Amino acid sequence: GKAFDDGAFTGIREINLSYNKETAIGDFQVVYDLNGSPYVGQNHSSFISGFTPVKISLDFPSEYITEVSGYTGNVSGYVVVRSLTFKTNKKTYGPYGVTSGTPFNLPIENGLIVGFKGSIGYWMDYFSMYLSL
Amino acid sequence: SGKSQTVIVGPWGAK
Ligand SMILES: CO[C@H]1O[C@H](CO)[C@H](O)[C@H](O)[C@H]1O
Repeated sequence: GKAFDDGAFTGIREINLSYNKETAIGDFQVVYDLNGSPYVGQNHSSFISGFTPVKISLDFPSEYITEVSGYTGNVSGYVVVRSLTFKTNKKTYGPYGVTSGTPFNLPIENGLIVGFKGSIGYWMDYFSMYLSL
Repeated sequence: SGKSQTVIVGPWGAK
């Protein structure tokens, strides 16, 4: 898949992703906060189509992610991220995609997600998060 | 180096 790396910013304002209830997560794009103004991250699109778009609009900076969780699993021979859930201090968004495979979860007691990197081919292959205080 | 760094956790997914 094509690797991407957004880098670290001052917070997150909005997450736009797309999924398919049979396969996995497809498109991924973030609107970050950069010192009080939105910074539109580059769109990281799947190599194919047919996904259902989702827009996760956060009331920044009062609302911020306190936990990211999801499932990784095999899709057509590839281990990919089949599902993602974003929990804030205000609400829970997801799960999006298929909740089967091996679960993972990152509850944050102190700190903030300020950035994402990973890889998307047909589906999201993997992904990492930047953390800071 | 002249680039700041941050904690990074992951990746989850393909190896
Ligand atoms: C169908 O193959 C494409 O997608 C898979 C799963 O996303 C991997 O990214 C692979 O490298 C890419 O060629």
